[PDB]
Amino acid sequence: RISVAAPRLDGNERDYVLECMDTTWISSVGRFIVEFEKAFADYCGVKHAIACNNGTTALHLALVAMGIGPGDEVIVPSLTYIASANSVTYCGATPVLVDNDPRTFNLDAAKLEALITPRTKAIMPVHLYGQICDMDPILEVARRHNLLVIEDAAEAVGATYRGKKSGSLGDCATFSFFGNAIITTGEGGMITTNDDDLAAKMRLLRGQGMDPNRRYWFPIVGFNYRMTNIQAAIGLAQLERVDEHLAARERVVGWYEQKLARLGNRVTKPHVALTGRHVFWMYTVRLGEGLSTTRDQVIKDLDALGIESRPVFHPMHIMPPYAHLATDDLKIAEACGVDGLNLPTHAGLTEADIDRVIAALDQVLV
Amino acid sequence: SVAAPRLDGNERDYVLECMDTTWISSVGRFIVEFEKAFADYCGVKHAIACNNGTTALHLALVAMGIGPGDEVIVPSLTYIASANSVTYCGATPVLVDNDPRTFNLDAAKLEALITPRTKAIMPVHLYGQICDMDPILEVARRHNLLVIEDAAEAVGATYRGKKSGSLGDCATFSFFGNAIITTGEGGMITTNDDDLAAKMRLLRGQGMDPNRRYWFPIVGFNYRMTNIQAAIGLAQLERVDEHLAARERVVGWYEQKLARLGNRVTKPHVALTGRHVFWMYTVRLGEGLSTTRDQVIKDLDALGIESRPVFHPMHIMPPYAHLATDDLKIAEACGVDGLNLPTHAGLTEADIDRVIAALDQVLV
Ligand SMILES: Cc1ncc(COP(=O)(O)O)c(CN[C@H]2[C@H](O)[C@H](O)[C@@H](OP(=O)(O)OP(=O)(O)OC[C@H]3O[C@@H](n4cnc5c(=O)[nH]c(N)nc54)[C@H](O)[C@@H]3O)O[C@@H]2C)c1O
Ligand SMILES: Cc1ncc(COP(=O)(O)O)c(CN[C@H]2[C@H](O)[C@H](O)[C@@H](OP(=O)(O)OP(=O)(O)OC[C@H]3O[C@@H](n4cnc5c(=O)[nH]c(N)nc54)[C@H](O)[C@@H]3O)O[C@@H]2C)c1O
Repeated sequence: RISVAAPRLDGNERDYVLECMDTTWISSVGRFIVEFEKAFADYCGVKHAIACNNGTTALHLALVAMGIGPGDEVIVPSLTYIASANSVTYCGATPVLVDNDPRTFNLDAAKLEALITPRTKAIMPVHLYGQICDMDPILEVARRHNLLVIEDAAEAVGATYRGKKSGSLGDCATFSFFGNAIITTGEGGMITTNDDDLAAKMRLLRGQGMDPNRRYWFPIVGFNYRMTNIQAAIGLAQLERVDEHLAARERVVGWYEQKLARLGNRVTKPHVALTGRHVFWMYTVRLGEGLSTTRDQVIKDLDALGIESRPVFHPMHIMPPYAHLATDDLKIAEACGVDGLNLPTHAGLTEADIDRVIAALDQVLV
Repeated sequence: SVAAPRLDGNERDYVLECMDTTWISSVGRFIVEFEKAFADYCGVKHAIACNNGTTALHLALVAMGIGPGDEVIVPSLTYIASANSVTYCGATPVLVDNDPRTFNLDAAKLEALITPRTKAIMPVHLYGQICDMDPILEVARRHNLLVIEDAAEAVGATYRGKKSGSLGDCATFSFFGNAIITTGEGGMITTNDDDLAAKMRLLRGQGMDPNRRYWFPIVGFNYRMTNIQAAIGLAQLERVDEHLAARERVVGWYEQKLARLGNRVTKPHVALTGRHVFWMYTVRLGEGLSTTRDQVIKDLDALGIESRPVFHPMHIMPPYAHLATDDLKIAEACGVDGLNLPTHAGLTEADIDRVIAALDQVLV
């Protein structure tokens, strides 16, 4: 069996976790937290990193700290994982869906301007599959409208864009450390920012809105979105070998790049923009429109051959919760939801492994 | 330490099993095993593990249909999450006073607060003591209201032969580091209602349709517990009686020495409706005293003795001051004079004494 993603706990994870257990610091109180944060902040080259329980709560906490609320509009790509839009909804705000680029799958900056209104407060570029959005044109449209930018970098730890790491481009950014992620904590998330004020607000809200100086004295309504010492310990040990893990994944992409040619025009290989490092959290192809099969059957057929795969997201506006947000200008997102396929991408796959997926695809793409 | 975890069971092993098999996220068999074991322990049909006690309250309320325009009765005297959870739904907390001895929701003050908007009542079992449920459940029945127990601090408590978590339409617990059963951070919802449980599971899991990769029929949350968390909780639950017994010992100790103290403090009232687990041993400091409750904490600390104030009621703090009424006097009185003394399984009778050295050397 070839799994689509899998962690590679080949560092201090086990030992750092035993330290947690042995010292009994297993809750959201512990040394690993601030250490994983600091190390994470260094890695992104930002001033602050705020560890959360998951990528979804990281998004929600960031938005609320940014002051997003009822009446506000936040521009979000329709093609993304639902938490991007849900996080806006939790705030009482309205997601304003935008189309993406047919090759990078990312928010198409040329389509932003027209979506801007008196209620717009922020734009949420989402760096799908490990590739960062074309940030230059996005920030200049934002700057021109005095809008905030929050990167949804859930799937992009380690990616770079014109010398800056994902996480250091927008006013703030969030990451996920779910089990299939480049860096995992089992479940976990992180917000990054260089804004002191924003960081304090996030921390205050993350820790139940409690006055740090007054036990049980709460100036505002907050949340319980803290990460545990155990999650942080695993995260620390993972980031410790982030380069190694990134290398392994690049090793895999190369095989894909080297052997995909075998399928000819049957798939479109992921386009890599030349702006910085694409970390390939997943290697995603667009199946040729010529095939007779459907993307879903291919998924079935690969599974039947003992090969895991995932569909590129169903766009927000085609699903029940956000169908009310549909517009006539979300066509690339739909096209992409129909023909995209994430292929197995993880540090444990072997050349052979790849050969197997390629052979399976050669076989199933018809 | 006012509280501390007691990891003297299979926690480490169960955790190394998640590391060793690599199931460390919110997929692992420990999650369902812990839920099953916990449900059985509570004597209920379903248990839904969550990432903490606060999200467990939120999830429960949302799954109960609580929303904008609804009202939920909540004691002013409680941990803030009880009220915030209602706020998250866009609902309005309607504060009620508590009993001066048990610190729990005063059932006699309930019917007066019911309105056309009331959809539920949230009795909070503070300090390991279950509210006086009978009346609470009748008033609710009478008004067709739902009851959600915030049982965060009361795992193992019993009321008339029934365990906390099995009395209302649903209930929630917290497994924070200082709890009777801990998972580091973690929570659970219990219920006998199949519909409710299904809805809670759907929402807990990002609203995803379990049979369609990335197909979501509703807006959910990411409120899942990790396999590692459930592994720790399964292990702790395994030794629940053992941990409860240890607390009982510490308790018998306080009880038997509090006396030296006479009346500069008031010992915790224990209702005889079932077992009081004493997540914390809480006294109300004596009226006459020249010092202040926070000075006692302060002093207590300098002496290297950790303690916590009984909660400041919601209505006196900024987020909920607009909900103040003139009939939350007991809450305020308790917030003023209440004190939780270190209460945990790793404390010694010596520990106690010394706690007491200071309590005598400090109640002025
Ligand atoms: C743009 C964006 N924004 C925000 C978010 C939200 O972040 P978060 O999920 O709240 O942290 C996300 C989150 N995206 C992830 C989510 O975290 C989500 O959970 C995930 O859905 P999934 O594909 O259905 O996840 P899965 O089927 O549970 O796990 C995928 C593979 O990873 C493996 N795996 C997961 N956990 C483990 C583990 O602990 N151990 C091992 N060995 N394998 C694991 C599974 O066995 C599968 O092979 O994939 C999504 C694309 C995002 O993409
Ligand atoms: C009625 C009610 N409803 C809902 C909730 C919310 O549930 P949750 O917190 O969302 O799970 C709660 C939550 N109550 C707890 C909260 O979970 C909470 O965080 C806690 O606040 P705190 O007093 O400020 O907690 P602390 O100072 O961080 O920890 C207290 C002691 O426990 C220790 N401790 C915590 N975690 C660990 C650990 O992992 N290991 C060790 N050795 N000690 C630990 C600390 O060092 C302290 O000595 O006390 C509150 C009463 C509740 O009471």
